[PDB]
Amino acid sequence: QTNLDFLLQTDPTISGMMQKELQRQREHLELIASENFTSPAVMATQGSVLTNKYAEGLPKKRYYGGCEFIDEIEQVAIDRAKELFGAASANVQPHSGAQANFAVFLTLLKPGDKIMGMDLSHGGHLTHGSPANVSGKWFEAVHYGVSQETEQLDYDHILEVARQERPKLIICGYSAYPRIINFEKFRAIADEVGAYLLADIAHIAGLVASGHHPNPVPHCDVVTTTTHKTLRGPRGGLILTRDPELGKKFNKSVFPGTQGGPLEHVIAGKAVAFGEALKPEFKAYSGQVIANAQAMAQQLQNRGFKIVSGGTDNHLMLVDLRSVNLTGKQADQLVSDVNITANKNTVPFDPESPFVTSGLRLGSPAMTTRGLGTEDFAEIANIIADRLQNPEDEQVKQACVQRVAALCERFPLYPHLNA
Amino acid sequence: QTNLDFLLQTDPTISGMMQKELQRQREHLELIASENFTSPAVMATQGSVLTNKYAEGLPKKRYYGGCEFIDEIEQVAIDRAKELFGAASANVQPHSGAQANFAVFLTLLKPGDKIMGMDLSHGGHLTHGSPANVSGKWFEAVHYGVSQETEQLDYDHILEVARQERPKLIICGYSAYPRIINFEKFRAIADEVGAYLLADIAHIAGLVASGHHPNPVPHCDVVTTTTHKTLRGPRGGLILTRDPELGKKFNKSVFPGTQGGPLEHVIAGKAVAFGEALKPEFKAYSGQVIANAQAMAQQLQNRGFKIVSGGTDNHLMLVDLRSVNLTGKQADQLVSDVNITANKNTVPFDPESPFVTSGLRLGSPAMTTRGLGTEDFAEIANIIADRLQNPEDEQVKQACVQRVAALCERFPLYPHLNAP
Ligand code: NA
Ligand code: NA
Repeated sequence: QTNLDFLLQTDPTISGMMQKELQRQREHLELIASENFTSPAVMATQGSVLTNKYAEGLPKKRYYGGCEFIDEIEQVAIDRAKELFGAASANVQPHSGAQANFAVFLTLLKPGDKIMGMDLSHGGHLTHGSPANVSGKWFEAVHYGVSQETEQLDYDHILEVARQERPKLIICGYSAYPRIINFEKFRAIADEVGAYLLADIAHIAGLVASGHHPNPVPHCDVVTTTTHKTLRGPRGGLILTRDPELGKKFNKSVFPGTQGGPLEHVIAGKAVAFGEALKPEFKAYSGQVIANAQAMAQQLQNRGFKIVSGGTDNHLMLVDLRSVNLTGKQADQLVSDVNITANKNTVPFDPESPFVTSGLRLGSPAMTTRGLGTEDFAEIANIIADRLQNPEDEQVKQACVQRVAALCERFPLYPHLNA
Repeated sequence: QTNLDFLLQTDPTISGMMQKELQRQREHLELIASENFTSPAVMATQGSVLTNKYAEGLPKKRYYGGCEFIDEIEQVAIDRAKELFGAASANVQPHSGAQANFAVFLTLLKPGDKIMGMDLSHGGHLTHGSPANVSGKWFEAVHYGVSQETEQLDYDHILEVARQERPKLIICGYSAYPRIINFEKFRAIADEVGAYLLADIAHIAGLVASGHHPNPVPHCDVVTTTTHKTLRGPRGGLILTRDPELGKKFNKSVFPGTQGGPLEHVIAGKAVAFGEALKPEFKAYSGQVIANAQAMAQQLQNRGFKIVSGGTDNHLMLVDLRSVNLTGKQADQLVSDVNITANKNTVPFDPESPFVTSGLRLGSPAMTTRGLGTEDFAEIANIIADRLQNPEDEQVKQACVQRVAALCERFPLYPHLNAP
């Protein structure tokens, strides 16, 4: 008898909904740029008895008895993180990217200090100073955005904003930014104004780890990330720093500063994900992720769609829909009708509200994990274009549904589960 | 081929360590009061593909596409939590008890406001105002403690402290308090001074759910909890309230106020655990948890040990070593030497450093889940007392080891789990 058997027997309601989610993942193009398909080995750790252990503290320095094997696992996670990112220090306990960022704020700032991040509507994250988040509620948040002429960062402009605002912390790393970030220029800016510098590399962490994006670790005071976007791990957070003394302060801000017990089953999954990312295959995967995103962006452009900034150098893109006279909300609905899963997103300088938007955010990591290549991503672009150009045409609709089904059949997902 | 097979094949290092942890859980008396053994069904949800879904927002009100099935699961979790605790609102997204508490603080307080909680050394939690936690760093946290005479709360004294300090938020619910909490009296106190009232029922949530401890939901502005202590769920948090308008504000403080994406695999596990807690067997389990803790406390007292407050009304106890020639750190080590897992713990009025302590915290939930009864808990007390009374005696040590092994063999843990 298996744990899944017990679930079916004791809670058929939840068992059936979970099986429907597996089928959903199998039968949609999962183009949400922040999603991935984590490995069977990672899922095994998350389904383990490690959930039962209280392990407040750090390896060998715990507030609870019984942590001998949890300590071995968490130290492997730390050591593999330091290896994978070339970092002198790593804390693998943050529950999420948001909680990683907050522990950094607790270390470096006090309430009322000034933080500078990218405007939420230009691709910054809610935890980088949004009024609805603690970062904008308890701190003075100021913003920079992208240039209207390029739709990407203008570093001289960022320097001028920094000089005018004199923030205590500058944040770089974003949620919808398709170009390479120059961490050396951010360090030059931070040094000129005397600010701390955080890189939140959540989206791009797998590309950083594999050498397909510049590395912030030697340049920034601290690097935070999720483990679950391009890094393809379990859902959670991570704090890295080049300064090992500062890293000890970040440890104290994770626990007891902001969290209680760590999720040790998730931390075992982090160890597994970092081990996978250290293999040559992960570098090839990350290169394919970028090639696939570029193939999709280019074919969307061939079909008449505007890509914000004119292309991408990473795994994601924003489609600016003002051309096909659709909002992002409308386009997201229209692609969902043909079994394509994405999310709407404001574009820089968007005339629509954040509840409507002019953009659709698409990314390649999840379908690249399923094995799709560049020609398959050009086919995805053509399905999207066909649907959005002919939203009333039922025969185009069915052709799109069928072409999605063919892609899903060609590239099975977790075929050993509930076959 | 299973996910566990993939783990053994691709990461034998982690696979082996994880196996060792299963064996460790099987072969020790797990007396950590805040631990439990969650069910196979809960573990199945946590090991599922639900980890792949981004689901910021709320059911039917998401910022990501594709949430149709996640929305059904999270709404089942919400609905079962509301039924289980009699709450008008529930948010099942907090990643932990600490994060549930922080979302409450973000809703009710601004930095610099005054909060009042139990002193850490008297069993309050770090998130209730410790200066090492955001709660005491960015808020002015004042404290109350237990009576020196009874070693439990004196509600008239708490009232006097509240009248003098005029806190904006009073926090009740604790990490090492063995007696029933009177939430009606805490409400009377909060009302006298105009404070909000939070109950953090992390430790006792399963006893509340089963009717074996008074329910704070009708009396407090908000109730937070962990899902993984006496509630026996996956590791995570939960916010409950009697006031649905406050509930809407707590939702916004969880997301986008405090967190990003929720852990929907864990939330499916919360749904499963709440469904288990709604069944009559859970009520019987919770009554056994208390009877077992009481039996262990009573037999420790029969052996000459002191229990803070003179006994327990719930699942936990502190052995008070202030008058014994061992520290809490040593007592924890000595029981670990005979395969008993606990934690050292500060006692009220402890003369010792928090790195040393004069207490040992013990609880019944995890071994009650394995099937032990009151006579078995009396036996646990006698094993502990034998070891602590004779710390250097090697024959007693080996007898203790054998007696622990006998209990572990008689009451197996997850017997269906094999090696890959
Ligand atoms: Na502000
Ligand atoms: Na002592």
